This record gives sequence, structure tokens and C-alpha cells, in this order.
Amino acid sequence: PIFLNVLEAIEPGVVCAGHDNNQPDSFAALLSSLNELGERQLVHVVKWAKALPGFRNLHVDDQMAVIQYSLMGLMVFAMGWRSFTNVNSAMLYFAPDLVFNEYRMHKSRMYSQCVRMRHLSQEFGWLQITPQEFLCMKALLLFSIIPVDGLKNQKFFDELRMNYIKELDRIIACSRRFYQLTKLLDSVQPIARELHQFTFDLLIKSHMVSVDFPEMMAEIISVQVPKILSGKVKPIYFHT
Amino acid sequence: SFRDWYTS
Ligand SMILES: C[C@](O)(CS(=O)(=O)c1ccc(F)cc1)C(=O)Nc1ccc(C#N)c(C(F)(F)F)c1
Repeated sequence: PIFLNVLEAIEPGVVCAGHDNNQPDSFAALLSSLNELGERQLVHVVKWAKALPGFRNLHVDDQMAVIQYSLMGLMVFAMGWRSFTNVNSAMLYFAPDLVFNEYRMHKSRMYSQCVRMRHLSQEFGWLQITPQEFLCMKALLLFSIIPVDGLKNQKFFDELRMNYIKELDRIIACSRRFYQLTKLLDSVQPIARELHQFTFDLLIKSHMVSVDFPEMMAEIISVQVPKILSGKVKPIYFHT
Repeated sequence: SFRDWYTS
């Protein structure tokens, strides 16, 4: 199982947020750590992705775009998994030092999205997702959001997406497992979109609410995320 | 800058 060997070998390990768990749960503190964790996770997603089978076949600009567009979704999906395997979905395991209980969910002002994310987390147990299915599905999410006008070398992208869908079937091998999981993959996107909207709005009014964004995440939020919110860059849904 | 860091 060569493809899975590789997925297992490149999978990032533990990322802490650096959150001070002695300060009290305030909006500004929680979101400043979330923004920091976001940058720390981007670093790992980049190293991961550059080691993925075939990824370097993409034009370099398309590599960068696909990582930036799909970053939210990748982080949501991996977080749901962590929440499942670590805490059996009771709380949102963003990181070992940044675990969201109900109250934190409220204080972060992201409660509705939080509740969606633990539903997703539950799904992992409900459907009995295997580690190997999680990995292949996570790798697909990288190839699941693109400009409506296409990428710079769109054919290399389509090949790659096609080959990661096939790997997902080589792993499923039933028709019904494919239906459940394409459906699980689709449910990531609406959540990522709400997070995107929330993150964008928060950056615009960040000076007012004392929330702190790392530079690179600010650039990403200001240059790439509006492409998505303005409809130039859309998920590739399986269903509907 | 994401670009600079990615391709550095
Ligand atoms: C509010 C925010 O800090 C924004 S961000 O991380 O700067 C970010 C910025 C741009 C993006 F395209 C994606 C994410 C955020 O969504 N952080 C965050 C951090 C870690 C994890 C994890 N795990 C997640 C979530 F996906 F799980 F929600 C979200």
C-alpha cells in the first residue's frame, strides 16, 4: 500500500497554540491564540503538502493557491479527527493547550460553527472512519477548492484530483461507503466558509476588539479569503 | 510574502 505508507509518514504531529491557560477565557485571548495556531498549522500543512504524491507536478503558483484556499477546511477536518480520537468528541481539541469546552465556544463568539465542528467530529465515530480513510480524505480536501476560472495549469490539477479520488476507492475496496464519505467531505465546506466569513470580519474590526493576527495570516486573509467570499473561488462539491 | 516564504 504505497500511497498510504506515504500519507502515514508525512502526517504532521502535535501543534500547540502557545495559549496562556491562566488568563481567563476572553474573546481577544482566545482568538489571538487561534490566529497564532492557524499560522503554526499553516507551516505544517505546507511541509505536508509539498511531500504529497504528485503535488510538485502543479505549477508553483497553483501549489500556493490550493494550500491557501483549502487551509481552513484542512484544519477543520483534522481538528474534528483529533477531537474524536483524543476526547471522543466531547470538546473541540484545537491543540493540547487550547481545548474548547462549551464556555470557550461561547466566549470565542463562534458557537454555531463550534457546534457544527463537533457534529463533524461525531461523524468520525458514527461512520467508523478508519485512520486510512481519514488520511486519504484529508489529502482530497487539498484538491477541493479552486478558482471558477481555473488554475494556471488546470490539467495537472485535474489529474491529481482524479488520482486521489481513485486512491480513496482503492482504500474503500461499498458504493455506499463512497456515498457516506463524499457526503462527509462536502460537510466541511460550509463550515470552512462560515469560518472564513467570521475570520475576515474579525480581521477588519481586529484593532477595535484587541485581536492579534500574525502578518502572514493577515495577508492571506486580505488577499486570498475575499476571492472565496466574493465567489471567484469555490469548493468542488460532490453532491447537490 | 507567503510567496517569499513558500519559494524561499
Ligand atoms: C480565526 C482563525 O485564527 C483564522 S486563521 O487561522 O488565521 C486562518 C486564516 C486564513 C485561512 F484561510 C484559514 C485560517 C482560525 O480559523 N484559526 C483556527 C486555528 C486552528 C484551527 C484548528 N485546528 C482552526 C479550525 F479549523 F479548526 F477551526 C481555526
